[PDB]
Amino acid sequence: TSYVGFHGGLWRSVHIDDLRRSTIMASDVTKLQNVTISQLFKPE
Repeated sequence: TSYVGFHGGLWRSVHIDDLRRSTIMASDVTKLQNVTISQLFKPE
């Protein structure tokens, strides 16, 4: 909160929460919002 933000001019403000890609969690949080924890383990 103590960081000044949306500088204009020749700058664009985008927010990347983690720089490194994770091969563990899927990168779409809504798919995780559909299912519950028991439904993560459903086999083929």
